[PDB]
Parts: sequence; structure tokens; C-alpha cells
Amino acid sequence: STELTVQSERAFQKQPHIFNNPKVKTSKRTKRWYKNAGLGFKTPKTAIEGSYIDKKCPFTGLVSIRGKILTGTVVSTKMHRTIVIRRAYLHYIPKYNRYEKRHKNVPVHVSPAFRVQVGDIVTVGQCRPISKTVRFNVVKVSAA
Amino acid sequence: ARGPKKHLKRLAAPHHWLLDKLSGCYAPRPSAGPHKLRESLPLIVFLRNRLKYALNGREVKAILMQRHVKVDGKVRTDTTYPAGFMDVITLDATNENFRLVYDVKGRFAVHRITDEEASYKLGKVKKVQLGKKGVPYVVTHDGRTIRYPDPNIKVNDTVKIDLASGKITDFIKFDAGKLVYVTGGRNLGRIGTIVHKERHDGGFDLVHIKDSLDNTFVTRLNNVFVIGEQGKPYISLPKGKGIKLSIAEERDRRRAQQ
RNA sequence: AAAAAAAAAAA
RNA sequence: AUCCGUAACUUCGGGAUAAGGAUUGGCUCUAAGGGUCGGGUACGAUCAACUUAGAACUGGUACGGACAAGGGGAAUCUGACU
RNA sequence: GAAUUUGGACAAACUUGGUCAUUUAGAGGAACUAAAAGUCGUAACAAGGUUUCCGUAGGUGAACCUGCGGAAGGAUCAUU
RNA sequence: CCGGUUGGCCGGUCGGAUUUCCAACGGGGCCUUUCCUUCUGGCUAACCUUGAGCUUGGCGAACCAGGACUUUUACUUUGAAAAAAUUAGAGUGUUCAAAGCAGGCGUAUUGCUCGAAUAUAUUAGCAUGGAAUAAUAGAAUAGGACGUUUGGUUCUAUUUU
RNA sequence: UAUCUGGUUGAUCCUGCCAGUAGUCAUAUGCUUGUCUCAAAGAUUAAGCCAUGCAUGUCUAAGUAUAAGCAAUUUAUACAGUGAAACUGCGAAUGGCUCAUUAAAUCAGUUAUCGUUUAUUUGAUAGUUCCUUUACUACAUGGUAUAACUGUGGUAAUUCUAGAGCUAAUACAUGCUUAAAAUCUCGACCCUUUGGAAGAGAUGUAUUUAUUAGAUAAAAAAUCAAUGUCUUCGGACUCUUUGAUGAUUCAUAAUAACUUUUCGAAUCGCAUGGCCUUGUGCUGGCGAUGGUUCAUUCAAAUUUCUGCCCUAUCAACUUUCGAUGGUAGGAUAGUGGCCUACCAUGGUUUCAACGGGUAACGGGGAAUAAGGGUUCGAUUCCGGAGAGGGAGCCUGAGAAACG
Repeated sequence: STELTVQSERAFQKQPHIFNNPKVKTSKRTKRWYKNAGLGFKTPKTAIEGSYIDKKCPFTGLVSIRGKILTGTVVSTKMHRTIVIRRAYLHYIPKYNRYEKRHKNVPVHVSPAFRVQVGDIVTVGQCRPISKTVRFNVVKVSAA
Repeated sequence: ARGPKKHLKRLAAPHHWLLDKLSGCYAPRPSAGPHKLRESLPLIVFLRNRLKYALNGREVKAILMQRHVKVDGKVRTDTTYPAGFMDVITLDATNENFRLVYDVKGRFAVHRITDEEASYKLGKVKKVQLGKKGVPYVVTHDGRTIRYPDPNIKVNDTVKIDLASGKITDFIKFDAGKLVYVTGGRNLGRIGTIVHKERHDGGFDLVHIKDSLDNTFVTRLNNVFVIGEQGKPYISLPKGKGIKLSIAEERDRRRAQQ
């Protein structure tokens, strides 16, 4: 987050096929395209107002959430538009008739819509392969 | 591998064909068509193992080559055409008309019918869409594409069809208290007059149904199939009428009528 | 309250 | 000279430029690395240097082009070393 | 429109070294086990004839000796 | 209060079943200070709705639609799903049995007909009821909850003019 | 079918092990062997080598037939029966065999493609293509090869072949023929102000880019910039059209152009019939084949979540030259560090990473069991991988193909 001087890179980052005619003068200083990914998830005013682009965002980016809806807590947010979360769980070993703790560290893509910290509980929704490891995207946060 | 497969072994097909584990290692792989492979009667089996009108696929080839048989009013001179649910067969010789449906055991039954019943059939819509040039069309479970329907028709409805043309004569919508038939699962073969469904936005709309004897169960909208309203169906049913008796009362009935 | 070592194995 | 790779042993400091290999010209380009000034109580203008990395093109596979500039390794006797 | 051709990516295979892993010889050395009516003694089991044992250090042909500290599995459950 | 399963005379049928019954057994609802999420709609539902003993007119879920919202799990019940073959297992003549999924019944002259079940199939994942057990969160430098109210700020906007 | 026994001792009670016992679709072997049924079988060591011979070829009424082949039609003088060879189209990527590799890889169950390709099927589905498109044209329909075969030869030999002479197509290869209307553009000219015009061209589908619609919980008023529907020009105003998904830049449609320009039937059999202004006039059936797009089916590729044996005498691994991520682009059928350029410094790990080993393909399942469990599973089914080891590639829908 932190609004990051949006046009920092070399390419011009914009929403594709969103053409704001300069000939017409209006309010709505720029056209911003967004959506609602269903499942009761609230696309925030921060997304609909902000200037960030994020091709990979589910709200303003040309992707689509489908499949699994998981939950975790954040343990590493050192990357750009990406984080890692720890999905703890138990696992039954029948011989002893009891369990053992386990985990998975899962990398997930985050949008600039959300500001997040380590320890923040979140939920995530599966997307298509974003990268070599990221098959998910952030959809809601549940702490401060 | 390296492409499709075109064989099929015994012990690999469905159990509902009732092919013996003996009699060679193989079984007939259905060719392509409207109906999925895991639910398809095809003709060789329908004739040889159910009806006993033939002993060998050679005899069956002779039959289809002399063009006795048709399906949906079409000859279909292929040994392994996929014959699926609701599927009407007509043998001009013997003036016989069957309609592929299931029994309580999930098995394709031998449901002899009349010609007026052969002259139509039902189709569960699998989608509606806009073809090229603003044309609306639909697609059923039996692969049929159909144009310019009633806009009131939406998904998961059933459509009564002319069977000479591929035109729609009528349709039934999806609502509580509608007569159903099952296509797939542990509860296959039953009929139970829907009580209510549940949405589960994100996948697998479910539905609760209760048979005439108040025996309730739950199934998936992929498996369900609507045929009419409370009481009246739009078609002829076989014996049993989708009740799913228990084995105890079943053997009791056998002992009564032995 | 000097000294006083060893005895094939088997049962 | 740049890059890579570096054994035994060891007083853990070294051995070690270990060993052992690749590259190196010219020309045309690119990139990065700086100073001084300007702002009610994010920048812009100007100035000037040598260093490093990279890409094309080229040549009778040549390029630390002359000069200059270590041969190395395994072991022993011996004296610890300068 | 064939032969042929420039450059590029894929890159088999070979040459040389580098490393890892598995077996394999090796003068000689130092252990272990077994057999043996061998030699030297008799360290241990009784207060085993210096009570045994532990750790440690040194020594000696060999068991083993001795010094310091400890233990009792001691030969003392004990001196109002 | 309601109604289900066992019972129990009765056997009012000829060793099968009823209904009014003493009891137990499990379920649902109501009140006891007990919201046990509601906003907009319609069936208005069961309706003060009463027309003379079956009629003209109560409260939205019991029927859906969409909405604001909506503490998290674990566990457990049920359900689906867990390919067949195999496994246990029902029926059935392989002459028994292993086997197999066939077979049986007639006036056998024309034909009739039962079938080929069922159960388990870890764990993970899906849906559902429960809500004990074990954890988790909440309102304490109250930036806290309700809210008929009272200004206001911002946002969006159909119907019409 | 929840069972124990012998052995340390002079004898005793314990620990504890050795041996014994039972079974094994677990193998080998010795001895023996008369019957019925069913039936595994070069996996273990050498995924080591292989003689020979077989294992994928294929036609109908319905692609091409002067066989200088067979027959006789006798309905036939173009053919018209059968029919080798050869062209063409399909298939040969299925199946079958083995388990060498492979330890989050395979695989199982479970998701997804709003992230993609798909022969064949099945059902639907092109009136728009004459290009100065008023002689430019065959549209009762356009052209060229070339096999097979004739004959000449080469070779020691191969499923080797050349030159020379013909000939066909659903082979190659161009190319026409059908509405009408409506909307746009330009636009002659009449000219007006209210301003209107004749005429020309364009308008299928496919590919590419760009742009637009693809929606909406509720009710009324104030005027205007211009009058818009028609007027009793006061202003009556309605009519207005919008599907799906949980959700899209979805589907679909529309404008502007683009394309070396796709597709839109020069095909075949049987029946041969109706109308007449009786011409080889105009119409006309049942099929096979072929084709764009969509859907379906057969699938395929990637993919979510959870789970795998032994080892710490492997504790730190990855990142030079791709490791984790971001942006853009190339490539892909398509997502994506899959690859490239630039940038940031991240990613995994005592919940055992990384590494090593396996006498390890994984499962479904097998043996043995009171229960719990242990051991096994190359092997009759599913999924993978491989064709002596590696890499590469044409063909095709489909192969990194191995008959």
C-alpha cells in the first residue's frame, strides 16, 4: 500500500481497454473499472477510489476467483504485491489415535487495496496461476 | 496416451451394464455422441444382454446394416452409439418402442411404450446462450442444439420435444413440488416430488426431495431431472416408480409373489 | 596383625 | 588485469597468485555512479569529471599484440621464522 | 525452386580435469574372537589372604601396583 | 402443551392387528426477566378475520426473492462422494464345493417371470443438526451498544417534471 | 478362531533371548504323483544381447479404374458386372510388454479452467464472393500435372531407383451464378432557411486492432442549450431495450479500417417423377461425401487441498549462468520466470528444509490377525514412464511415436 507514486515503472500502467476520451470534459477525473467477485466479498472504496492498477487484483484486475477459499495468518510481507501465510492444521495418525500439528507456508498475491502486517489474519481465494508458486489472491483481512 | 483411447476393458466399464467379468477381457467402448460414456446403454448391450434378440455383435451388425432400428427417429447404424437417459428407441419390426430410463437399482430398464409416447421426449437443459447474430439457443443433456425457444426457459428446466423435428412442444420449470428423476449417484432411479433446494453460491446447488412414502434424501442439481408435477408425470414410468424399497420389504414381496 | 602359589577338561 | 574455482595440512592466523580454467583489440551505442543554485511563516535551471558493467558491428581468431611480466605440484633431511 | 549458406536456440557425443560414491591390492603395525592338557605367574570370588569397586594420573613383564577424592554393591544399619 | 417408538389389557381377526389405557423411551414447540440477526417485497400464513352453523376484510417465510450484515476453529451426527474387480454378504444347481450371475415357471403347442442386491471403503475436501468438551475474540487512557431524536459532511441515484 | 512348550540352576522364582509351533495367490528345491474343475508362469540376477518367421492395414451402391485382368451385360457407344495394381482418404499416437528412471515427483481421493486445444461423433449452422463488380467471365461449369501401366536400364545386394511416353480425381488448382428491404456514408442539383434533393458506393462469415452498449433499490418537481417525437407546436410524451453467471473487459451485437484473404460444394450413387409456351425447357425425391462457427462427446495439458519408506556419522539449502517476487515483452493452444530485458532481495527449514539411500513406479488391493496392528504390492484394473543410452524432428486432431 502507501500509494507508491503509481506510474513508477517504465511501461504505462493502466487498465486495458479503458479509454477516457480527452475530448470530453467531466467529473470522474479518470475512468476506473472495477467489479464485485461475488461470494459476499465487499470490493472496498479504497479500490474504487485509488489510482493503483494491479493487473492481478481481483477487484480491478482481469482475473477471476474460483475454487478454494482458505484462511491463514501473515508471516512475511517483504515482497512487492505478494505475501506468505501459514496454514496450520492437525493431522491424524490412527495407530496412536491422535494428532500432530503441521503447517504450510503458502504464497499469495495481495492488492494495494489492503494494508497488512505480519500476524494479520486473512482469507484468500484461488485464482489462476499468477506466478511459479502463487495460485491465490487476497480477498479480505480480519484484523488491525 | 499420445492421444485418445479406443479400447475398453472389462472391469473398467460401469457396473450398471451387467456385463460378466468372464467372456473375454474387453468390452465395447461407446463411440462419441450426445451422451457421456459412463452413462450410456449402447445398442449392442441393449440388444444382446437385455433383450436377448441377438447373441453376437455380428448379429447386431447384420441388424443395423439392414436398418431395422432407429433412435430419436434416426437410423444410427453404429454398434456403439451412446444411448442415454430418456432415450427413445423404435423397432419398426415388432412395432416396438422403448424409452431408456433407469430403475431403482440405477440400471437401464426395459420400458416398452407406444408410438404416441415414442413421438416425443424430454431434455434437461444444460445451458442457454446467444449464438451468432443475436440468436438464442439451448443445449440439453442429449447434445441437441435448439433455437428460438421461450425466453421463460432457464437452466435446469426440462423440455418436451417433437422427435420428428427437433422442436420444443413444451417445457417444465424448476420449482418446489415438481416431479423429479435422478441421473447419477447412490440415489439413482428414485422419483420424489421436490420439497426444496439450497443455493450454495460457489458450487453444487443441492436439493432435498421426499418420495411418496416420506423417505427424504438429498442430491445434486447435476443428477436431478424434472419430468412433471405432483402426481401427473409427462411420460410413462416403469414398475417401481422410483421408490427405493428396503431389502427387507423387497424379499418380503418376493416371498409373497414367489 | 611372618608365611601359606598351582590343581586340564568332560559330565 | 577481470571473472570463476581452489586440496591436504594447520599454531586457525595461513597455505593461496595453491592448483586449474575462460576472457582481453578497435569502432558505434546504452546504463549507473556527482557538484552549485533556486522554494508562503514532488521538482526545476546550470556545471564538470573519470571509473565500472553490458549490447551490436568488425577483423586472414587477432588483441596484457612491442616493452614489461610467477613455472607448478607430491614428498623427505634440515634450521622454527625476519 | 534442390545443392549450398550466415547467425541463433535445442544440444547428443567426445577430450581434459574436479568432486562424490562403491569394491580392491598393500610391506608393516596394532586389536578381537576361537581352538589348544603350551609358558609365566595367581589379580578377582571368603576379611580370597594388602576389603572390593569408580574416576583420574603416573609406573611396571603380565595380571596389576601406588597416590588424591568418592561409593558400599562391606567385613560396620549400633555407644545418651 | 403437541405429537412419535416400545410396550399393556383387549385379541373385539382367525400363532397375525387395532385402537381409548395405565409406564418407559426417545423428538418439537410455549411461558418462566430468556433475540432464538433482521431491511425491502409479495403467499399474507396459521388470519380480531363469523356471513345464519364453512363466510366479504388480522402480524412476510411455513412459499421463495433479493439486502445489511454477518468472531474464529477443533469435535461429533447425518448425507453425499470414496470406478470396477477384490473383501464380508442376500438369493440362486456349478451334480456338491471352489466357482459363476445366472436361472425358474407353464397346457412346453404360441410363451410368462424374479433377478444380477446390500454393507465397509482411512485421512483430506463439500453440505447439514448439535453445541458438552478444549482453545479463541469482545466494552476500560471506552475512538463502547442501542436510537424515535437533533444539525451537518461526503457518496450514489430512479421516477417524473 | 484373545492358547503356548523345551533350554542358564544342586534345586527355586524372574528378566531375557535361542530353538520349537501355525500360516503365506512368497519364491526356489528334494521325494512322490492315479482322477475332475479352475489356473499363475524369464518380475527378482542381465531395462543384458538377439537368428528366423509373425504382430496395421483398409472399401462401399455411393472419390479415381481402357488391368493390353476376369466375366458376361446384351439396359446401354462414354462409362456403366466383378475386379489386381496405383493415386486419394482414414488409421497406424489404439492396443500389447516391462518397471529402469522417479521420493511432494508419480499417484489416490478431491477441485478449477472467468486460463486452454480438441480429429472423430451427435445436433444446430452461410441467399450477401460477377471486383470501374453495363461484356470483365465456363457456370449445362475452368486448367495443369502425376502415379499405376508401356518400354529402356543401372546396380552384388535393400519395401533402392533414373531417364523417356501417356492418363484420371473429393489429387493439386483457380473461378461464377440468388432475394428483397433497411441503415450508413459520400453526395449531384433545387437552394432555402423548416431548408431538401436525384445519383454512387458499402453493409455474410473468418483473422487482427481500437471504440461503444451489454443496465437497472424509490418517488416528484425548477428552469433552461435545442423546440424532438405531433400538434388544438399550449406543449399530451408515454412508447422507449437489454440474457446469463456467485462474479468478468461474459455471451452477443454494433462502428472504423485491416488480412500476403479463410469459408461460403466445378463431388458421387439410387430413384427417376411432375409442369407445360415439347425445349434435352423448367422443376423434383432418398442418400454418401465434404465445410465455417457454436455446442456436445471422445479426450488432452496445466491445476487447488491433504497425504508417502529409511536417514542428523546430511543443518543449513536456493540465488554466479533464475533462485522468490514485480513490470513490460516474446513463446505457447493457452496461464505462468516458460524465456528474455529492467528492478527489488527475497523463498524453504527442528512441524526435518537441502542432501543421501532404496535391494522404491504409486494406488485399487494381498498375506497374517481378538482388537490395535505389522509386512508386502514388478505382476490380470486405473494412472504414469520407457522402447540399447541421450538429444532432435517431419507427418498429423493427436506423438518428442520408436513394430
